[PDB]
Amino acid sequence: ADYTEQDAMRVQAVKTYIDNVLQEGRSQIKTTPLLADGINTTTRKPVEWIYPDGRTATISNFANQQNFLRALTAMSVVTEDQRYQLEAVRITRYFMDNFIADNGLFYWGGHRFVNLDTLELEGPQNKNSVHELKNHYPYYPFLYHVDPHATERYIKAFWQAHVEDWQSLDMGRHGSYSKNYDDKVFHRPIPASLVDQSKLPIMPETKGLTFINAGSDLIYAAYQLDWLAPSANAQGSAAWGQYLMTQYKLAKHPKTGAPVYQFTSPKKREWPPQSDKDTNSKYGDRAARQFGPELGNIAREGNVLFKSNDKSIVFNNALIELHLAEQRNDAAIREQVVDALLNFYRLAYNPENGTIKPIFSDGTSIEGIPLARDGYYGPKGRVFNAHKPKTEEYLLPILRAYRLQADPELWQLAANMTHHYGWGSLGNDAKAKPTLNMQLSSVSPMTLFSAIELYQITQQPEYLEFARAAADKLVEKRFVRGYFLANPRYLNASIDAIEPLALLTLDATLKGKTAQVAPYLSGSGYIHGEFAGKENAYDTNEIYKQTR
Amino acid sequence: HHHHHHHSSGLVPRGSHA
Ligand SMILES: [Mn+2]
Repeated sequence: ADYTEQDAMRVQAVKTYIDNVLQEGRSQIKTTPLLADGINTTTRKPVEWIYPDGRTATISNFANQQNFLRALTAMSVVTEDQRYQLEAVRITRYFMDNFIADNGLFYWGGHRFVNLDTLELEGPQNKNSVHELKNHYPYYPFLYHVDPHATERYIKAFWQAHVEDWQSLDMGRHGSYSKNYDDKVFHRPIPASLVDQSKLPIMPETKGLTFINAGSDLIYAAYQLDWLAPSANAQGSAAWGQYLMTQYKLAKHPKTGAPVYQFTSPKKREWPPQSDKDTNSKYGDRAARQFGPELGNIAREGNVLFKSNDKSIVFNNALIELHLAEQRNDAAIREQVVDALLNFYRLAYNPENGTIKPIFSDGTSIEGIPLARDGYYGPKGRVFNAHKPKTEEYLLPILRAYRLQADPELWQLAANMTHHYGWGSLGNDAKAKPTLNMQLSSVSPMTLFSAIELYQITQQPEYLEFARAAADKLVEKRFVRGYFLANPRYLNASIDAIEPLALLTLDATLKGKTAQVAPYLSGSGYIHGEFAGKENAYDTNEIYKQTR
Repeated sequence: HHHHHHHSSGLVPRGSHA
């Protein structure tokens, strides 16, 4: 590309943000390489967890900063200036030198973080100081670069602490910092599948702890161990990643091929529940409780594709599986992803308006129907409407899949989605020259990642014109008081914002370096515990949605 | 634990939620 002052000014927004984070996100009380998770944009101070007793702790949670690591390494790629990547190394090396448990687990995640001012460990949730991830997708290749031994031990410790049962693959969410490390964790032999295909859509009963928003990080980690580490150190890891990934595929709906959210249901192990609102899985499968009376055998938890279950399948885990297919040059991973996306959208997508219907994996829709009773999926009277996400999240996997396997039905779905997002016309196939909307005013980071994929696909410079105009609007709307904010009324900025990565990926593409930047994988973080007066609280709301 | 909670999809209250 012929580069312009406007392109440079977007890189300078990102450089300003980085400078702000590295300054304002450092404690004045005790200065170390650690970073704050978030910055108050009025005071310029790092954000705080407030405990019920009123004590405050400044938050440093390395699980919520992986996207900032990716922006630092991206900035060194696009600028050819090594100082950004070197500062990412400095932060990372200090964290890994100091804040790993004896068993190899990091002190980070949903229920653990480091006090930025005192360097003490913090447990936002009383009596639950545990290791918790949930579609976090850490920046493994860079962590491996900084400290390969600690990164190998981490992945082995993550599997060892969260896999409760090596035959059912029940996965606990709350990993113990007292669990013993086992260097030979992946040397266990691969067991048979529990999935009996002639019984689907009914699935095997175990503890039912096989949700894809637990399985996906485990699969990702095992495959990155295989990819990154020597043979001997990584023995067994790709096989165990493959087994776990395959269990989801084996449990797909036997008539529609639609993907599922999990591959086992919870046994009814205790009785009685206190009421319909008591949704502990020990009372049995929650979908069968809430929907079973009207819907029958389809009503089991893995077959529910609404209430954001579809997002974890067709967005988060789809991006991971596509990334692994491409990394490993693995056509079987690829065809299975493509088949899953196609079979989901044939049942759920409405091409007249671009919406996604709330469905079960056999195609039964509950669109518009008030829930008949309370339960895990909502109170009685809740209504699920067909949804069209605010931004092009669901588009990105369809474009990445197309770039790997040119299926014309993926192309038709992407053209229809972009049409309803206001992009204009991609045209009838990937050889068309598109007619794109250069005044599109609702833009997001997903606009830029998607436009870049379509440029890599089609080589049509129109997509770069479109992305440049969108990126200028993105900076104009979200770069506010020196940080990136989803709404200019918000008080507190998270340093895990993805606008910087999206902006730098576009800059890389203008400089012919796209392949060199960390790919966006949809990982994100949160902290959950008791916040001031509120028992069941997330930083997402208690901090990052506060208004100035 | 000791305050029991789920980890369902859609539970963490992102700004993207309707
Ligand atoms: Mn938890």
